Amino acid sequence: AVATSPSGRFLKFDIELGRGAFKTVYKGLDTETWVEVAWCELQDRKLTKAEQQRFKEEAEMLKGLQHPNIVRFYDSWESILKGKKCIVLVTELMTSGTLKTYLKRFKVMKPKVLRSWCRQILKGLQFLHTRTPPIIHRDLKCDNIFITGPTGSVKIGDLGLATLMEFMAPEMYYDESVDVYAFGMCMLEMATSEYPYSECQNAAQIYRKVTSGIKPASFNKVTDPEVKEIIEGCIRQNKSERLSIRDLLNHAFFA
Ligand SMILES: CCOC(=O)C1CCN(c2cc(C)c3c(OC)cc(OC)cc3n2)CC1
Repeated sequence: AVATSPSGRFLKFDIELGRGAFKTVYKGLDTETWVEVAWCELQDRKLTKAEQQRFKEEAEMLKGLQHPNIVRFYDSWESILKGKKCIVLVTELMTSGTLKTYLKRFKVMKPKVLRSWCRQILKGLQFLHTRTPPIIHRDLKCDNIFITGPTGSVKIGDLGLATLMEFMAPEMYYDESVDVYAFGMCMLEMATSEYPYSECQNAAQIYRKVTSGIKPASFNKVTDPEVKEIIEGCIRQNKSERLSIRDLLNHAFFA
């Protein structure tokens, strides 16, 4: 081990597992439960500013979260790794990758898989929203939903990342329904096996359509109507008109 949590509860090894542009993920270890864990270091190039406090309280609440469909959050602190002031988070290690990576590999999701996994995402979001205070992901997307295994379940990740900062809900040019729009677009990717708004060339062409509430071409490729019906009720332009997660979970398709 070349580094440790202030708590002494966690150990960093010198073995990189991923390299986002803004972060790095090492393999690490919970001395307490002897389970292998993820040691995420993200440059504070964000200059979080005295909003550091906001994260502290966010991060503290995130430790309080435990649910089958939320990747667990263990710890965070501020260190100076490299020359750069940065932030280290410690979170449950997910080995079997993302929904994004899964789609490519299999290149088509079986409608039975999609139901079970999407339901699970709803269940996760439901947990987050029913917290006090409510937690909004603000950033739900396919590469930060993680699977247990190819035959397994999903867990929403990149929870903390959400604070320190592309298709996002139209109104947003936060609140519970921003995540409903996200989920909708996720389920469309999961249904059409391809990325929403692929047709567009530049970001602005996407922003154009989103603003003027034009749906992605993907939308039409949706085979099953009952799914399409749902995705529809999700990516509705007016905040007010979109379904809630309750509405989606109480849906016939789901439970
Ligand atoms: C073979 C490829 O697989 C990998 O290496 C994975 C890379 C991404 N991983 C992460 C990363 C981050 C920043 C997370 C995070 O940030 C707040 C939160 C989180 O839930 C609370 C889970 C997270 N899980 C785990 C390992």
